[PDB]
Amino acid sequence: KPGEHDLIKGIEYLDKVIDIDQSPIGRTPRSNPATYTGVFDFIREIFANTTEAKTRGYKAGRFSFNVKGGRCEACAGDGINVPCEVCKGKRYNRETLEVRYKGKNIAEVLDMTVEEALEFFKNIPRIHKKIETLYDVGLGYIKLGQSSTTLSGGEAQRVKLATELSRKSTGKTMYILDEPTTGLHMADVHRLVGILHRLVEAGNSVVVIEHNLDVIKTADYIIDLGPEGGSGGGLVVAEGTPEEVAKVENSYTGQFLKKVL
Amino acid sequence: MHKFKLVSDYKPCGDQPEAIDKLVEGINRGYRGQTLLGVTGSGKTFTMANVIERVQKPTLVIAHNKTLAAQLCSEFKEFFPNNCVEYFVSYYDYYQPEAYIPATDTYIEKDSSINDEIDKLRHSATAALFERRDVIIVASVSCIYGLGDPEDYTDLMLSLRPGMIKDRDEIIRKLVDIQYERNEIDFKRGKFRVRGDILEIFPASSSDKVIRVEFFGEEIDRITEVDSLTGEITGVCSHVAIFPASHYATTKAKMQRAIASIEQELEERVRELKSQGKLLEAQRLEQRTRYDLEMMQEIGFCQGIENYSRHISGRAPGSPPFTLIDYFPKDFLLIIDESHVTIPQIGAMYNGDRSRKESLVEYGFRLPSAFDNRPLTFEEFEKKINQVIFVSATPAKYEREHSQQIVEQIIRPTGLLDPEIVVKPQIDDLIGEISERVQKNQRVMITKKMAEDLTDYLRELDFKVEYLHDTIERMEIIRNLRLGVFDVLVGINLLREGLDIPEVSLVAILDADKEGFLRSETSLIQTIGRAARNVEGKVIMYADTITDSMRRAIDETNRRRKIQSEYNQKHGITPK
Amino acid sequence: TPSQQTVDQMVDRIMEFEEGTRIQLLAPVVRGRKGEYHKLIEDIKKEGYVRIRVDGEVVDVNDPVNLDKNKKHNIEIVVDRLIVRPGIQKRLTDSIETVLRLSNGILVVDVIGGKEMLLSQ
Ligand SMILES: Nc1ncnc2c1ncn2[C@@H]1O[C@H](COP(=O)(O)OP(=O)(O)NP(=O)(O)O)[C@@H](O)[C@H]1O
Ligand SMILES: [Zn+2]
Repeated sequence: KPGEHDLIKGIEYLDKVIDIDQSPIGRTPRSNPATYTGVFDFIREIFANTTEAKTRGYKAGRFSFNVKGGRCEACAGDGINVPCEVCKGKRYNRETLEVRYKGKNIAEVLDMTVEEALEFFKNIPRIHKKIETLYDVGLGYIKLGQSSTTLSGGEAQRVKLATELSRKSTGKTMYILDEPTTGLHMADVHRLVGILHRLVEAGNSVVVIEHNLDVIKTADYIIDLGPEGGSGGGLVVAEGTPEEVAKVENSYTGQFLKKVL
Repeated sequence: MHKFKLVSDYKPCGDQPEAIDKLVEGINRGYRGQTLLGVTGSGKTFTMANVIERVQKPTLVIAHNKTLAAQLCSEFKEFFPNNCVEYFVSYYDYYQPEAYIPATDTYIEKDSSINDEIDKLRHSATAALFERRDVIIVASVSCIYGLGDPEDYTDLMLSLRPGMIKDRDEIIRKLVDIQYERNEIDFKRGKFRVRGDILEIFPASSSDKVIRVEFFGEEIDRITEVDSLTGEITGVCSHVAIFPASHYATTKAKMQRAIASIEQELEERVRELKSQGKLLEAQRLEQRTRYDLEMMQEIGFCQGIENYSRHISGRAPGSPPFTLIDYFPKDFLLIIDESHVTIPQIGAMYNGDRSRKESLVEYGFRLPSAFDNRPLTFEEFEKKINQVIFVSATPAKYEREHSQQIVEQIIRPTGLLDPEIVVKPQIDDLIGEISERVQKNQRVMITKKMAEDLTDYLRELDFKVEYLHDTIERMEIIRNLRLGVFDVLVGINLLREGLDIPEVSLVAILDADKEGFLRSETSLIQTIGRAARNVEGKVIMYADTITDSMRRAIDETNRRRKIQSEYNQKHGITPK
Repeated sequence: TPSQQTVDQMVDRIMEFEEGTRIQLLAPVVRGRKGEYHKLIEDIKKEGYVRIRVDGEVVDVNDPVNLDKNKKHNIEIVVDRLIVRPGIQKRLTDSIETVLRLSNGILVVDVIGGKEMLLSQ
């Protein structure tokens, strides 16, 4: 159910909506970038579609380290109990680590970096799109199987951003981002701004709730709100291009933009 | 060698024995084509069953719609319970082929859904073709579309006997190579499971028989058969064979040769496109072909493998694909039901497929070799015909010109008579006729602005109407008309299958003098034949002008009515 | 220390045996119980398994059998009768996995001419 409003006009001009919310990211040992971005499902399906897996009667859930169908029971699928010795902490039993796609099993695929997976999966388009987005957000050094509990705040935020921005664009979709700069250095902000502007140039519309002036100064339109927080706010104090907002005397964002532009 | 056995209490009556004798004599003589001028309700299915039983040859029956094909299949099952009757129709519940529109620069991906029952029926038909000769197949126009190579189908059959040394893993790999899926949970047709030293195989042809083998060391000991339901021992067989679970079964060497040929063709096309100037199309084609080649090398089969059928099968460029007709023996018999409608349907497929694929190949989306993954043209289908029989109420120019003998079956076994024709120079006359029909408990039928005006007038003047604007609503409207909920029915196009009713005793043609497809001679005959169900059914016409087609239709109707009246009077049969 | 073994550990333990030894893998569905046990036998036969050992004697499931309802019986399903040699890791692992699935984590290795051993998850 939406919030309290009378009506919204202009929805017929859009065909899709993609939203990145301002919420915490859950950290679990069962999660990694590959599972979060949804590409591990495609990788598992590809592995289960091979001739060896068909001969051995394996399915997509066999190659999941969270499923008790092919995971090692000594380490309970975690690899560490002290590293495991029977399965060498790979979380898969010896039989699962025998189905090889292009001469490589699931553990080495999980052990790839994003840049390596770009070349390895350069032919499968569904996997390639997600890997390319992960590279675009600047996570090329990260491993596809690194634990989410060992991810930094900026890395987790960029994984979430890549997950949501690696979706199909019909040329009439609406992108909503709620402060996507949290934990990002000025270079990661540059990368994100470039990605968003390419999306806009592709014919889409992007709405960003931002506090960063580097992002703000590149925006075509600005809708300031205030003039304060809580019961003292909730009114539009400025509306227009960043220069027009900067010309407004009572707008804090305009005051801070005057020294930037 | 099995034979054909027919069981039916209803003996042939009227012109049926003469028609059967003439058809059998013509088939024995060796006439390539013949026509059955059988009117509706005269029992064409009985005559077809009789000639099939007498000839004792394989029969392929083609219908122009799925409902008629299903009805014919059920009828043939009824007449031949001992014999074998198959069913080969489309198994796609919803198909959206890929296409590219250069005007909007938009590409649509392929989406499909598979029906299990139809797939099982198709596989059973294909297996029965190689199993028994006395098989009758009722199929739609899908019989002219590309199937697998019969030589590959035969050569990829697994033979097992006791005492033959063979590893269990080798047999499992061989089963997987012929597209058998291992599933110990979902055990259905076309799947196999292994429980230790015992391997159970469920062929896709049969539906209640499985094959169980036992391994003792490195050799097979016993090969038995077990019922799928009771799970008990049924019989023991020494030599058994397993058919592939897919018609499109290919060898590894064939796949490698296809990969090499595809690579060479892609290189040539890339060079040609570079010499042309379409860089984006060339890049897209190269990317798609590289993805498909990698998928072939790693897994072996995926979506879009159908576009490389020519490379996979090794056929020469321009050669027609192998079809269900190729599976049939060269001495088979072909029967086309409702030929005047079925034949254009056969002809249109190649043109439609080529029109759809021209944009795709032009814009560098698929290789030029994808043109060979096409349905058979009309010329190739005609060439592949050994013997043919056209069974249609009205023969077109093609059937009349391509038939060496014409025989007719007009006298209905029940003794009914074709409706008489009365012409009229109109709203008041129609209202009076409708009221008179209502007084006699007889339904009336009327055959867009004029229809809307008529239905508005009928609704205004306290008259029930059944105006028709798919088949789902069609059966409901037919049921409502039969139940008496509506007294009259008005339709823009009165040619949909199954729209006839037995309670209709009067049909009127409005603006028949106007030229149109629905006012052709064949359409007029078809609409007139709908009123023949009633004992006192009659057809009236509202037109002040006549044409050559009208004259021919009225002459044919008058001749049929005269011969029916003569047969009913001379023999004394009461028309009921 | 309170034997919890995984599939790989069981495979290694069986591989520790000398080459040429004859072994049989069993899935004991009933261990120390009394009953008629006819529906269970029918279900096992319908599943696909043919060899069942009762009271230490191997009998065919298809042939009718009799057992006292007041006497304890140890019904065990014979799954595979393998040989010990290098290169049978895949088949042995598959047999161990299906035995564990059928018997709910209990595997009995019948060493022909040797002492029987029991392995559990
Ligand atoms: N437990 C861990 N074991 C191994 N590597 C880790 C672990 N935790 C984090 N890392 C990695 O060590 C690097 C530094 O992490 P961290 O010290 O959290 O960075 P940070 O500078 O605070 N970055 P950020 O908060 O996003 O601005 C990153 O590549 C992490 O993925
Ligand atoms: Zn382990």
